[PDB]
Amino acid sequence: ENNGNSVKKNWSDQEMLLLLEGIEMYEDQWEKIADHVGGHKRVEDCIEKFL
Amino acid sequence: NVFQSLPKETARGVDDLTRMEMALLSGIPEEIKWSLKKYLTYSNKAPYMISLRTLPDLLPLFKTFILPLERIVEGLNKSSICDSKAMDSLQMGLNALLILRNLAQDTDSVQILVKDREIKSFILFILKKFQCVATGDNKWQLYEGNATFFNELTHYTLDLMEAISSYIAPAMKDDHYFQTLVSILNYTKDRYMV
Amino acid sequence: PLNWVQGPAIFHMLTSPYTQDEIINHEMNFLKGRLLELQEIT
Amino acid sequence: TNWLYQHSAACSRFNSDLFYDRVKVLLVDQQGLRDAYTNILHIPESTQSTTVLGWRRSKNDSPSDTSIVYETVIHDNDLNKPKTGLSEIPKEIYEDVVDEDVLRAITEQQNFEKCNEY
Amino acid sequence: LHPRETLTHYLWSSKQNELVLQGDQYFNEDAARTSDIYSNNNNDRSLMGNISLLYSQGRL
Amino acid sequence: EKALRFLAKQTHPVIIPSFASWFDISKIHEIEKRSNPDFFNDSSRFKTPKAYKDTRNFIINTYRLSPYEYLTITAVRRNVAMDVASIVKIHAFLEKWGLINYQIDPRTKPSLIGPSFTGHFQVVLDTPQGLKPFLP
Amino acid sequence: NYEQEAQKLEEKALRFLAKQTHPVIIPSFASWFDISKIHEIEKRSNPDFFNDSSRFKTPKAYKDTRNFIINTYRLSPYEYLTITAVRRNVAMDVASIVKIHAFLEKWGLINYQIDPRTKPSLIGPSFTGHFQVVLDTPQGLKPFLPEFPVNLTIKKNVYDSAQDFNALQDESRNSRQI
Amino acid sequence: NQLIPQAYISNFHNRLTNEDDGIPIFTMGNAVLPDLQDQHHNPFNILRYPKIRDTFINGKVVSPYRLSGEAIMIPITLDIEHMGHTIKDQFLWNYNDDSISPEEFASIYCKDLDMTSATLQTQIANIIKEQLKDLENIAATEIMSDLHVIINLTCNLQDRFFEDNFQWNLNDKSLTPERFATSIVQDLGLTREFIPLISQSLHETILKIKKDWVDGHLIQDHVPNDAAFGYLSGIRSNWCPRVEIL
Repeated sequence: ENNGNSVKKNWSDQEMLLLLEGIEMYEDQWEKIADHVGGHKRVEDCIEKFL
Repeated sequence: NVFQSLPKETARGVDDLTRMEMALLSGIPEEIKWSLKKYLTYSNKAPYMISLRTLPDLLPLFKTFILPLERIVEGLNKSSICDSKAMDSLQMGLNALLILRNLAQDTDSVQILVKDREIKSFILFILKKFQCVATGDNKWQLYEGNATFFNELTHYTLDLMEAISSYIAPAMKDDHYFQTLVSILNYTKDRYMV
Repeated sequence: PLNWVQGPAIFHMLTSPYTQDEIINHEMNFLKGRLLELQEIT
Repeated sequence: TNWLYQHSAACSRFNSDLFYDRVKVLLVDQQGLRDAYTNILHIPESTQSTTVLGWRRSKNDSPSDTSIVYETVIHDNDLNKPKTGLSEIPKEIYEDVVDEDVLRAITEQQNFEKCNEY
Repeated sequence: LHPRETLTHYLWSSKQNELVLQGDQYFNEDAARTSDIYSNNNNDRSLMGNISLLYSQGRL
Repeated sequence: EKALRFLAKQTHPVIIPSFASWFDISKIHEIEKRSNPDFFNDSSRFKTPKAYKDTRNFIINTYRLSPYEYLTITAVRRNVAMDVASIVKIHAFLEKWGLINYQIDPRTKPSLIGPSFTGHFQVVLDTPQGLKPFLP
Repeated sequence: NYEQEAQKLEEKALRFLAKQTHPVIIPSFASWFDISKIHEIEKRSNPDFFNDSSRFKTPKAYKDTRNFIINTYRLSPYEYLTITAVRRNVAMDVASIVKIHAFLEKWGLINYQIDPRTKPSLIGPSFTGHFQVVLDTPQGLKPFLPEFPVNLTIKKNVYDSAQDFNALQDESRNSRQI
Repeated sequence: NQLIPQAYISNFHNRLTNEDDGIPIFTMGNAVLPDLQDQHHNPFNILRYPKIRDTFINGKVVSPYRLSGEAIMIPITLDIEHMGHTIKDQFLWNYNDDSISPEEFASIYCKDLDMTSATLQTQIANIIKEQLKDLENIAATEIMSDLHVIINLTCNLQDRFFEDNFQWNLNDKSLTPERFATSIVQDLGLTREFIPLISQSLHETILKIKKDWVDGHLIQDHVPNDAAFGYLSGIRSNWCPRVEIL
């Protein structure tokens, strides 16, 4: 999808899949992970969700 | 356009030295802990930055922590340190005493400490209580549970007395420093202290 | 009279032990890697 | 006769005239002003809640949450007794007072005024 | 001699030393390989709050 | 002799609080004698107590004619030929005991023009390692 | 009648609230200061107001000009407040108002040169809690009531994290979803 | 990112020379400022107000300037023409205090005007030294014996002349004239700039009257004119304040 999802800390399966795609892509560079999730999530929350 | 010509040197807030000097001057205790830790680090690693010759309004800022430690030494013969508010004052006093010990190996930060007629009263007080320990007199018998509070209290005072004694070079007849240290030398078993 | 000056390099090591014998090698490496970087400025 | 009533009625008309002057210009016409020296909208102090009382803590409903709820509130005690300050009077003055329940009413109003905190 | 301000000292210092001994229980093998540190432990608050700081220092 | 008519004709009725039950509209007594004693212990030729009587009667009756507006200091200064340094004393005295500005429309009281109040504003701290919020 | 007067007071109190658009940064050591009461650091740095030496220097006039300077600073934080702008509005002698301005600038309560874009953010105290400041009723917006301790939350506001508390974002990002 | 720095704008001299703002320092919805209106947490919204993009466009960057038993208040006037534009204002001075020199006040006051010409400072300080040294033992008096003089008083502020009449007792020291001018401007609803300007126009008159009690020692405590309601029983007040626009 392309639409803005619901209120944060829901983490639909699309966002989990794109996060894991980003981690397989870049191996670092959490700005380039957080935009690939969709850019409506911060670095400091993508790291708090991958841990 | 006006937000492009900012001076780069002041756009981090205040500098750290004025931060340390203002933090002690306030009354916030955790910020006092931070300021004393950073003063201790700068006193160990680069003492010339905190040379008393350069910054004259800094020695009363340490006297206001060291001078209320005399009441704690007076009350230290019993289990006085009960809550977690007097102990914090004890640790701040010992840490400021270490800072003035570390600044006293400079020969230009030393004459300001000697010309003060009140640090020597504290040195004489600590030495008189350690003479009361070393002789074994019944007045002010040391409570053992405070002993690690007192032991490193008396290693930081002798290192002041080892540094300022050259400026007490006229020795009198009935001196208290000489009498006290010649009483101490018979008692101790430390190689460093002897 | 003010002079906005860069401060000295203080060796704040990542892990902080307490015994001296676990420190001296790192501090020797810091003294070498500071005085060699500073010697070329003269 | 007809002196003192005329003077007091002129005083009351002058009072109400000053009120109708001061209420239109500040609050009704443009709702404030503008200081020329600093770009700050001046306003009458009566609509501004001069002091600030204590803080209040709570917890959110759902545990393991990270959200911050910062907000404000107003507060008063009974909102009908006025603040004619008797606390700015030393306690040695009103002890030759006529009655005892008058003394009780003065102490009641003063203990009401010293409950500015909650 | 004076029993009040030594029993208050005991009740303070025993509590403080219990907290100091219980300052190390979440650094085991199978207490860190599992997930009951990071998720849902806002009750603890100690770690997973440093991540706003540690990324800003470049350590990761 | 002159104020009987004036209290009779055009005065709105009396509202008085319970801690003002000691008040005497006829004469003065020890509370007003010990609060501001300058009208009694020969401060000047001007400050004789009969003028004090006349001014306190004029102020309280001027509030009787309009109980729902704040009686200001200037509006009584228009027709009271007395020191302003004593008009302020008597006016703050009578307002202080809750007599003549007690129950009024609260949007009538004059307030000094000034900036807004910033107490509910959010402050953030300049910690030496970050910008943590200021939440006590 | 009480519900309608309470709603009326809430409406005409939100009418006069001075809503915040700019964040205000104070240095961490100057967290002792509160708008309401006078702290002991101010009583030993400016003793001329509390000694009762002269008649023109009371603690009330000190507190009035102090709140004047700080309130005319925090409504326009980005602008450097000057002495001449204050001297034309407040009636004191020049030496004392220069002392008070230099005092308030010394602690960084006013005129604090910082660029917050080059510093990180933290989470110092706990996450959650209904932090509600308790103000007073502004006497002048009280009901007329010709003859009731009602407290009223004016402005609710939620914040997801401290990073949006520091920059005054109130989950309006659902509008601008990037 | 996206945060405004906390300082570095001092757009004050352009409002001194704006010619719309009625500042008498130099010569040569429907609200105006959003201090009651939220902007939904975009700072860009504050650029819709016409006096606020004036302070971002025409602003500059400033550097911060860095620094007894009874007070005696002396009013000081200042009237200097300098390169077409003039400087006309007034301020009190504490004679018993000496914590700031008039050279330092001249260096501060010239810095807000953005002149820094290094010779305005000397001229301002010499005028302040002159008006202080001329009045050293005329404001240190200890007046007794119940003068009770009448006072007419005027104030000039940009064709909005204030004028009033009252009876004054300059023997008691209970009523501060700054509190008096505060009580006036609270009632008439004027701007806050009339708070100093009346009291600074009163102390002078106090030392004008004090002057005649000391220099010529003319007592003339003879019938301060009243209206037979208060002090002198004629038959059993004077005027009221006003603001006239000429």
